[PDB]
Amino acid sequence: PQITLWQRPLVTIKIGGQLKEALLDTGADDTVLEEMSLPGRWKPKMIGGIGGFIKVRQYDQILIEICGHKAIGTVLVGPTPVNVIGRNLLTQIGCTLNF
Amino acid sequence: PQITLWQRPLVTIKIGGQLKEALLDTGADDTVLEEMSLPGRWKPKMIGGIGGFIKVRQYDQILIEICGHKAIGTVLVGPTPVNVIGRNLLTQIGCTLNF
Ligand SMILES: NCCOC(=O)Cc1cccc2ccccc12
Ligand SMILES: NCCOC(=O)Cc1cccc2ccccc12
Ligand SMILES: NCCOC(=O)Cc1cccc2ccccc12
Ligand SMILES: NCCOC(=O)Cc1cccc2ccccc12
Repeated sequence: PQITLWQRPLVTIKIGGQLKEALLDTGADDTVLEEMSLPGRWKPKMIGGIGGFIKVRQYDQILIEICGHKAIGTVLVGPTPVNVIGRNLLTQIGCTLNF
Repeated sequence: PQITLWQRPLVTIKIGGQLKEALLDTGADDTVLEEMSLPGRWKPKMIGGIGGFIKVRQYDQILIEICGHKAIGTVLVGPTPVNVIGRNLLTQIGCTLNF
């Protein structure tokens, strides 16, 4: 797709057998989502840094589907106030900024 | 240009007769930059909301040049820890997300 930015670029994502909504956020390095169960061995990760950090669970090699494009990569899971698709998974689906 | 997202999409911007570096941040609604002098009548604006707010000066109809594309729009100026080009000015230069 080609997505304009008049409004927030919210998309529905397929992940862990469930549907969530997430923001395509080029300003985010990583992908962070609300609590859910995913497969694999996870380890804690401290994220943020500007004003403090929050702890999330890092799950690697997770499969996601965005707008019907599949990708594999790291998903951070925990109390995020905002579900974001970050650059790590944007690259995987071949998403670029164009003007 | 077409910008991939392996790395942070930092660009040099021309604004207020000066050069700054800013991040193209589709996750940001507004454009927020470090202290500088701009023309016009400004009014204070509280931004953020998640954990608190910071106060910035809102300058409207400011001219900016990004990667050699010019645009006019609102620039928020103040103590931001991160210079970001938000969706308000991304739309102006015709920037889209593509995959
Ligand atoms: N556009 C990059 C900034 O966008 C984010 O950083 C998303 C996000 C991810 C994890 C925690 C957060 C907490 C507060 C506010 C945004 C947060
Ligand atoms: N007064 C505490 C507010 O401080 C924070 O909220 C830090 C923080 C922690 C995790 C993720 C973030 C994302 C964006 C911006 C700040 C973030
Ligand atoms: N990707 C959207 C989240 O990106 C931002 O929100 C940029 C930004 C703008 C103003 C103040 C901030 C304070 C802390 C952390 C990021 C901030
Ligand atoms: N403990 C205070 C940390 O709380 C904040 O830092 C709130 C805040 C204010 C302005 C801009 C933001 C942008 C992203 C994330 C939080 C932001």
